[PDB]
Amino acid sequence: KKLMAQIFFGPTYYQRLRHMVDDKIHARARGPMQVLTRQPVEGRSRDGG
Amino acid sequence: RGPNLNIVLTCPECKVYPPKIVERFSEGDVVCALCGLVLSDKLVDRVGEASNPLLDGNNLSTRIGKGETTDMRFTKELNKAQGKNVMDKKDNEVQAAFAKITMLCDAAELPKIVKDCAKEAYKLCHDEKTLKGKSMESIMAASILIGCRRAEVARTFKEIQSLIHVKTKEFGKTLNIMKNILRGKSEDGFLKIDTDNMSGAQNLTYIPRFCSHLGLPMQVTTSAEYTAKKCKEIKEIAGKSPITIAVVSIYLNILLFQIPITAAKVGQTLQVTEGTIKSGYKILYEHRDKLVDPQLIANGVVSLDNLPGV
Amino acid sequence: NEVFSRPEWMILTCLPVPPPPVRPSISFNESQRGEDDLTFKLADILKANISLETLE
Amino acid sequence: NQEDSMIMNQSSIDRGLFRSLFFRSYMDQEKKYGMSITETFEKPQRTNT
Amino acid sequence: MIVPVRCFSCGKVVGDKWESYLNLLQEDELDEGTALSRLGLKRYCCRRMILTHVDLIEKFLRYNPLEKR
Amino acid sequence: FNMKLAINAKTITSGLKYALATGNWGERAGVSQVLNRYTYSS
Amino acid sequence: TLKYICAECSSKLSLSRTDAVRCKDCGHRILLKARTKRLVQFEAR
Ligand SMILES: [Zn+2]
Ligand SMILES: [Zn+2]
Ligand SMILES: [Zn+2]
Repeated sequence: KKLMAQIFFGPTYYQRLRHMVDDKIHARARGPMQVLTRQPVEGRSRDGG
Repeated sequence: RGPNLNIVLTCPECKVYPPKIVERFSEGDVVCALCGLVLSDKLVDRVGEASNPLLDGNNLSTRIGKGETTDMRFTKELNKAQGKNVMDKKDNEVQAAFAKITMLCDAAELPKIVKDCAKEAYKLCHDEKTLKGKSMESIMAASILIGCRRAEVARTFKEIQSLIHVKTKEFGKTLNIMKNILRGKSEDGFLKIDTDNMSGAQNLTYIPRFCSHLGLPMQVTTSAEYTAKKCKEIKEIAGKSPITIAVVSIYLNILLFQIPITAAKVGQTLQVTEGTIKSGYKILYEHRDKLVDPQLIANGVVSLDNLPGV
Repeated sequence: NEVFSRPEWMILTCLPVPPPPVRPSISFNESQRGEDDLTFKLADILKANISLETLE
Repeated sequence: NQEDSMIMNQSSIDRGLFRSLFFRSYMDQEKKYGMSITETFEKPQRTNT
Repeated sequence: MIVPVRCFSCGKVVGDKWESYLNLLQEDELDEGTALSRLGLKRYCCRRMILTHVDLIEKFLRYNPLEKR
Repeated sequence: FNMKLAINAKTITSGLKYALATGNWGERAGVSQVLNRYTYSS
Repeated sequence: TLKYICAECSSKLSLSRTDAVRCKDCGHRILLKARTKRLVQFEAR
């Protein structure tokens, strides 16, 4: 069916930014602890908290 | 002897020694690979300063310096208090000698591995009863030469004498004593196979540097390396010094490749007598076939008639 | 306080030494033995104490 | 597509719209700490490592 | 870097029209719109595929091959 | 007197290399930065 | 033992463990590991 409202339509230049979800998704149930405070480490590359 | 104080990660259910143990670093666990039972959890994966207890020993010292709000009067008194300490005089002089090692290696543009090898060689040969009367410069020079030889990067005696003003006799005796005590420490500690690192000749390692001093192309350098390798088979010049063997091989391949460099320029650059170079070329002219690389003359880049006769 | 904080206890004559859990020895590549800053300061304190004992 | 979200065409993605290459370079050196303490580029085995 | 095989929006094969697009510009002296219409690209979704393409493979081919047989 | 020992070229070399490798400009931070190579315009 | 290619002259070389990493033809010290001989599978999506 036709939409009741007409749609603005045309080419537009779009850029892919370097923020991927796969480089940012992070989870940790348990992992390595820091040597000093024995708390979870920092950073998703180190399976951090 | 002494208390045990040792923890072994053994599975109390599989009872298999040695156990198959997986260190799940991502999940922070130490588990048995057979049953999956965890053994130690919350394992440890910056805040201080790096200090290797092999180069400077177990020395832990901090210096006094200017802060954000610092008076000049308080800093000088603390510096004089730190300087006037009697128990670290041996540590102070060995750090001064290590600073001299770094100064001499940095004035030669030697790589960092040479500095480390010379430092550990000085530390191993330090405070020896057999090595007490020798001059400090001789110890310095022999440590630098040992560090160059150990890293397969060995310089010559003339190089070290060009930097460090040391007489030839005392430098040779110091090198012999330090080699003896280094072999003794290797036998007492971790045994090291030489595999041609303390080699007296080492004429393969002088060819690229000596060709670089003359600005030769690469193929001249590899032809000279092949010539110097094949010069060992010649019994007439096997007793020659490896500097002279390297120089006459380089000069033979310069004449072979028609490089416009005279014997006088080679002798001036590498401090070999021009008569010695000429005699070495004359005595190597009879063995032209063996010294010249056969694949070079097969490819036609060089020919044996380019070498002038005697 | 008479029991918990006397002014005479404000002067340090017996320095407590924290355990290695307070000042752990880190590893840069599990072959270096880099110590904590508190270990270095305690070493300097010990050196100064030994120097003062020998001078006295 | 509410609150700055956008609806991308999946068919366009299948044909290469905004598909990108990603390169990551890992550097490693064998350093000589001393005489016997030297690193070696080798394939390790579970028996002796 | 090389011409896409298909139009992103609709899926028309435009990868076989790139070499004939360049010929319509350099030896037929056509402007870009008539060259696009001549090849059959009537939707601007297809026209932007060829019109806006940058042929970066030509710059990549100037470098010498690392593994040369 | 040895001229090779008199002039320590490592002073100039290491000073320039350290002040360009790190941002520190002395002996001001952030003066030298790793060049961005995400895009050409970057 | 293992195949390499010099970075600038593109000459195939075979290097062992004791060999210094250096081209034997042009002397460039940058060498690339040869591409693997096993066939590698790619989904065409
Ligand atoms: Zn088990
Ligand atoms: Zn289309
Ligand atoms: Zn090459």
